[PDB]
Order: sequence, then structure tokens, then C-alpha cells
Amino acid sequence: SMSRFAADPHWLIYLPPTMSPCETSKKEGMLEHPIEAFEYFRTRGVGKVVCEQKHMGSRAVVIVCKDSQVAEKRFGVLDGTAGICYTRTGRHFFDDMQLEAELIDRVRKVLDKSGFWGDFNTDWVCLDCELMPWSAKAQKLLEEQYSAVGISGRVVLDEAVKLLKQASLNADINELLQRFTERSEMMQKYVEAYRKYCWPVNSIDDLKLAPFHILATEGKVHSDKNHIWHMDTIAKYCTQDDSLIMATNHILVDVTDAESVDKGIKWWEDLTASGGEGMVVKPYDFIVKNELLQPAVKCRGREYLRIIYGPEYTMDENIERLRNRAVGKKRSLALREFSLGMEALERFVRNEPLYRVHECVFGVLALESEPVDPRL
Amino acid sequence: SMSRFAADPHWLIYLPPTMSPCETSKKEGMLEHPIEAFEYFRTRGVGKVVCEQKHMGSRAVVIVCKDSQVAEKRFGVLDGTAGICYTRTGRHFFDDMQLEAELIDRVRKVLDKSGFWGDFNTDWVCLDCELMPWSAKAQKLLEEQYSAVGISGRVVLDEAVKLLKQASLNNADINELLQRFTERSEMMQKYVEAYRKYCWPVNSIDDLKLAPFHILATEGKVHSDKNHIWHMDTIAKYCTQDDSLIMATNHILVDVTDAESVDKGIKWWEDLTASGGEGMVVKPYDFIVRELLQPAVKCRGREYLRIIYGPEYTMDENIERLRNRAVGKKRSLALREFSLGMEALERFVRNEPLYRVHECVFGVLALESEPVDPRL
Ligand SMILES: *P(=O)(O)OC[C@H]1O[C@@H](n2cnc3c(N)ncnc32)[C@H](O)[C@@H]1O
Ligand SMILES: *P(=O)(O)OC[C@H]1O[C@@H](n2cnc3c(N)ncnc32)[C@H](O)[C@@H]1O
Ligand SMILES: [Mg+2]
Ligand SMILES: [Mg+2]
Repeated sequence: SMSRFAADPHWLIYLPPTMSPCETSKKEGMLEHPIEAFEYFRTRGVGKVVCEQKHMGSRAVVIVCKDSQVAEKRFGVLDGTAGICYTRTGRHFFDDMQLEAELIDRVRKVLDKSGFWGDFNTDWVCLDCELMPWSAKAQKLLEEQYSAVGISGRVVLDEAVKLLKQASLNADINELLQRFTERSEMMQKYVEAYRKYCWPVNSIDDLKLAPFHILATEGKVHSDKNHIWHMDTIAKYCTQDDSLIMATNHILVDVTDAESVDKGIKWWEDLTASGGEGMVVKPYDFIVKNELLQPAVKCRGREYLRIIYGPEYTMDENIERLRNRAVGKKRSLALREFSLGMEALERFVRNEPLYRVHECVFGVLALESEPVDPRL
Repeated sequence: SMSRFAADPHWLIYLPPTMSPCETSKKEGMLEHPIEAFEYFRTRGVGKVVCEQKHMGSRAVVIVCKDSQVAEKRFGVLDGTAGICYTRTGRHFFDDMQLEAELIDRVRKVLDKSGFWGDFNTDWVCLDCELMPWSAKAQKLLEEQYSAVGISGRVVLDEAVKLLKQASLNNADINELLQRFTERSEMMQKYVEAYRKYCWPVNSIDDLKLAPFHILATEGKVHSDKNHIWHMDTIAKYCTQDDSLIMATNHILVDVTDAESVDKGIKWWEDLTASGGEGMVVKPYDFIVRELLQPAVKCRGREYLRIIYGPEYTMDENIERLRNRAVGKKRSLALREFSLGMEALERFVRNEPLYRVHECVFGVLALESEPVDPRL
């Protein structure tokens, strides 16, 4: 939203794919539960899956070059910058070129620290990340309103139960419910606004950056490495010594073994019940087969979904079946977009002409115009 | 229900005092919050308080003798037992003398291993503990019903908001949904009640968790001079060391006169309170002392209180006024009972005649008949 600057096309070597949850959990009062995501991957014979914490913010592709002379020779960028931080739609995340420049050099340092450039034999890197504008304004504004809906919501159930008992032996009650309605709808728009980055941050201290893929370095697309390699390699090479770049909370799960799977459901219920948005389940290996397999499945906590979905969180058999249809329509977009993204990277890495790279990149962008369920 | 054996009076050298929360919180939608308990102790010049996890179970006084002849020479007990585990009303916790005997010797062991008898120069010990009959019977039965009220409760709100947006464009099925939620909740109420009174006996000694928080007395000394960190630590070291049955308690020292510490405190409370814990018991760093000060204040989580209080968790100004009165009438019972307890111990320790000890002990028991608000 404040992401309003178009980016130099020379930087757009990749666009992130969309993602979908699993078919509506058949648990009562639940729309998404870890068991479906797990089932999905067992049935298609995967066995080991990685569960990563679904950071609540915006997706951000981050490219970092050693210097501005690298963005010239390697990317063809001429405006004298040495990196970029763009959203899922090819726009600069930040309406502020300096804040961005600061974030970039900030990562550049931690890489310099970890001698990353040498060990990967590369003078540049592309990272797939979640960026969270966790400014104080935001935190407070979100928490207090959640609190408000929580209070007003209970005050409803309490006064309503009373009203029942007393009539088993109508004025303020709707006012307490109308109140709850507003508090909730407001809470909806807040998360909406926050996730699209409509509330700009003042300083780089209000930012948390959580990389979860190391997409590419000089002469290689690391789509062969597994998602633990990613988690670990990332955590080591660019999480140390900076509060701004954070390692991600994860857990390896054996979807065959009901022992790892129960520890998994627990782990999910924990961070889901301590504020987390949810988790993204990924097949231990980056690209998975037999048909292509979703590169990730989003499993989101009840509390989060109750906000996003609104009163239509609870649904009947037919509105449910529709969600399952939508889940399908999205799973296909996800696959197509995912392949385009991958090919795009591949092409760029082997030094093909940029129009070839963009053939794929703008392909992802094209597909993103296709209609889907925003709630998915 | 299942603790109904009267105990040999020779074992009753102490009865535990009642406790009260702090005055009704002025935070919206909150009945009890860490800030009041903290304030209480600052307004009265304490400064350092200890916050202990309020284990959700039953209070149990546990006396452990080295052998059966120690119970003879020291306590006058003649039925050849070497320990006892009795409730706050002088009854045997267990309706099963062997289970109890098991529990006792279990503690006896972890003590020998630690060298407790030697270092305290004593061949017996009296412990103030929380006992939790966490059998599968109870965990499942509690969790699933809590889950049920959670589901059925959210479903009412959803279907009610929906119905509100409808009335603007112009059945009693909504009432039925509400009725369901009412039942689920009331049942959940009776479950916690039943569980906390120990109406659901346990299969194994493996279904038991024992959490000591005071070391009341050893040979020739009532340790009411040691501070509550001494207690926590000394207990954690001497009798929770290798056995799993007996557990050290989660605590945190708080400086009520510092923003940073009080805030870390409120956090610590919100964490475990929202991780299933019942709440915390706040204790003045030093056991005694000046004076007229509560030896402990209970601060209970919102989720817990909602169950216990029911629909009357939300109240008006008059009702709240009454709770504050009741909080007062209890604070006095607590003080009087607490002193009787302490004196009772003191007398027993300095070898006074038993009728002198029981003069105090039965005094605590007498006071417990005074009518109070059960929800406090
Ligand atoms: P969400 O409901 O926003 O849909 C998927 C998006 O989640 C974000 N995300 C957070 N954490 C991760 C990890 N660990 N891996 C992949 N994606 C993550 C991304 O921005 C997705 O677009
Ligand atoms: P609760 O609302 O049951 O009222 C006081 C009782 O709490 C129990 N309790 C749990 N944990 C503790 C600690 N750490 N210290 C003292 N009391 C505790 C006791 O059974 C009380 O009777
Ligand atoms: Mg870090
Ligand atoms: Mg232990």
C-alpha cells in the first residue's frame, strides 16, 4: 500500500507463488488443522515435512549485492543501488529509498560477518522473506483492538446466557452485540491494513525480517537443498548479531509416525495460542513429485481465521464445499506460479537474456490477476 | 468426595489457611490482574514479592517420617504408618491407604538420596503442597469439554452477528445454539469443581503430581523465618531432584517498585495463564512480616475465572462492590487462620501437649465453617 514505487525491471528476477490451505478440516469449529496438511503429504508419499512459523506480515523478495558495481555487471542496474526489497507484485516494499537502502546494507553486513559471499562463491544473493513492520504504533493498535473484541465478545455471551435463564423462570443486549460487531469488523480492517503495509514504520528498528528460502546465488538456484538446509543455512549466515533479521521457528515432522505428528499438532497449538498466525507446512525436499506437489500448505490458527473470515467462519455443508472448490482453484495457480518462479530463477542464473527471465516473471504476475478467495 | 477417611488426630499438627484474591480489578473485562496483587504489597512497603504458579488441584499437607517408630516416638501415632497426606479439612487425601503409603515412601526416597534428614538434622518433615490427580480420566474429560464450550461459544457469536446484519434488512434456532453453549459451560463448571475436590480417583501413582511450596517444619524448627525463594529452592533441590512424581514449582521474583520487573511479571503471568495454568499466588518475599499483612494473594487467569464465575463473570457496580466486601471478609479469615496455623506448628515443635496444638488446629477448622464466597 505504501509499496507504491515501481521497481527497476532489472531487479525482477523472481516473483513469489501464491499458496493455499488444505480442504476445510473436518473437525468441528475448525477450518484448518495440522492433520490435513500432514495427511496431504503422506498420501502423496512424502513422509517428512517441515513446519515453519507463518510470520504475520508481508512477503518480500530481498536481493543483496556486495556493491553497486555488482548490480551493474550482474543485474544491469544503473541507478547506483546495490540491492532491493520488493513485494509479491514487483513493487518496492518501501516508499522510502533510504530506509530500504539501510535494510539492504544491514543484511549485507551480517553476510559479510558470516563470510557468506566466500562460502557460496558469489557476490550477490536473492532471499525469499517475510517482512514485519512491527512498529509500536502497530503493535498497540492491533493488540488493544483484539482485546476490545475479546472483552465485548464475552460480555455478549455472558449477558445473553443470563437473559435466557431469566426468561426460563432485549435492549442493551443488541447494543452489546452491535458493539461487538463493530469492534470485530474494525479488527478485520486493522489486520488487513497492517498486512498490506498501510502503516509505514519510522525507523529500521520497527522492522523484523525473516528469510525462509535462499533462492539463488552466483551460478546456482538452491531449489535442490531441503527446507532444513534452508532454515539452518539462513539462521547461520544472516541471523546472528542483528535483532532485525530473525531465524525462524520450525519443527521436523514424520507424517507417517504418529509420535512426531502429535508433537507437531502440539507445537502448532502452542504458538497459535500465543499470538502466532499459524504455520506453513513444506515437503522436506524443495520440489516434490507423484504430478507436482504443492511447495507449501498454509495451516492458520483459529483465532486468526476468526478475524479474517468474520461471522462466516462458521459455515454449512454447501458453503464449505465451495471453500474446497476454491482450495482447488488456488492449488493449481500455486503450482503454475511456482514453476514459473523456479524457471525464471533458473534462466537468470545461467545468464539467459532478460526477456527470457521476464517471460516467466510477468507470467506469475499475470496469473495473480486470476480471481480467487482472498480468505484463502 | 473420595477423601473421606478421618485422620488420626496425632497427625494433625497443622491446618492450612484460606486465601483471597486482591480487590476486584478496575481493568475492563478483568476480575483479577497481577497489578493489584503487586500494588497491595507496595502500598504496604514490601517491595520484593515472589510469584508462584497456582497449581490446579487440591491442597495437601504431607508429613513424612523416616520409619514407623519415628511416628511413635515423635507423633504418638500407633497404627504403624510412617507418614500421612491429608487435605485442608483434616481428612486423608486418599480413600486408599496403600496409594497414600506409596506416595509417602516415594517422597521419603527422594529425600534420602538428597541427604535431607541429615542437613536439616531431623527424622521427620511437614510439607505444604498442591496435589494434582492428573489421570487420563481427568485430563481428557477436562480438555475436550473446554474445547466443546470454546467451539459452541464461538458458533453462537458467529450465528448472532450474522442474524444482526439480517434484522437491518427488515428464528429461535439461535436460542437453541445458545442453550447448547449454556450446557457445555455449566458442565465444564461442574467438571472443574469435581476434579478439584478429587471426586475422580486415580488409577496409578503415575497419575499424581505433587508440588510442595512450603517446608513448614522439621525437628525443632518452624521454617517460617526463611523467605519464599528459600522455600522454592530448598524444596526444588531436596525433594524434586530425580523423581518425576514430585515437581519443582515455576516462580519469578518481582520488584514491585520497578517498571521493568513488574512488566516482566505481568508477562510471565499472561504466558502461563494463557498456556492452561490456573494463575499465580503472590507471596511477600519474606514469609512473615508489619503487620496485618496477607501471607499470600491469589491472582487467577481470565479463562479459569470465566468457568468458575459463569455468566456472572461480568457484573455491575453494585455486585462488584459486594465482591470487594467479600474479599475483605476473607482477608480477615485468612489472617486469623494463618496465625492459628503458625502457632499450632510452633507449639508442636517445642514439644507442648497435643491438646495445646489442637487448640489452634481445630481453631482453623472452626473458622472454615464461616460462610464465604466460594468463587473467591
Ligand atoms: P498467508 O495466509 O499470508 O499465506 C502465505 C504467506 O505467508 C507468508 N509466510 C510467513 N511465513 C512463511 C514461511 N516460513 N514460508 C513461506 N511463507 C511464509 C508468505 O508471505 C506467504 O506468501
Ligand atoms: P485457589 O483459587 O485454589 O486458592 C488458593 C489455593 O491455591 C492452591 N495453590 C496452588 N499453588 C499454590 C502455591 N504455589 N502456593 C500456595 N497455594 C497454592 C492451594 O491449594 C490454595 O489453597
Ligand atoms: Mg536474530
Ligand atoms: Mg521432578
